[PDB]
Amino acid sequence: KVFGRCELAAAMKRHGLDNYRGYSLGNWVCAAKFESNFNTQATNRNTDGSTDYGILQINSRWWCNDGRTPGSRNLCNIPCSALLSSDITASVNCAKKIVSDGNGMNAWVAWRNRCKGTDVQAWIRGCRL
Ligand code: NA
Repeated sequence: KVFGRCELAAAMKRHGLDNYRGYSLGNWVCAAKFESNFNTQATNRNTDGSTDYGILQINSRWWCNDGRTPGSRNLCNIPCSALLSSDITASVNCAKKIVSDGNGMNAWVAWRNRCKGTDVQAWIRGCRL
């Protein structure tokens, strides 16, 4: 599923991401825009052989099981395929564990490089929330 901007903001708010660990909703929408262009089916292969999945490009190295990432963990206790669902529950619940890991949203290199320090509230401008 490719979300609309405000559609995804509303889904992320309903799933409790707005100000989760102090990160306003615009931060999460911004991160999803640059990770996946709001496409739940986005996948990307990393140099190390791990794969990133879903709207927030969650990595198989630590967070999900894909059966093809040697020596990896599954700390969200999910198949990586659940992160591709039209239902964002699995991506949101796993993102809450990641952002709680110590480095906040710096876990998402695209958030650090494209969202951090910017006017992220622009991403939820105009939305009914
Ligand atoms: Na894994």
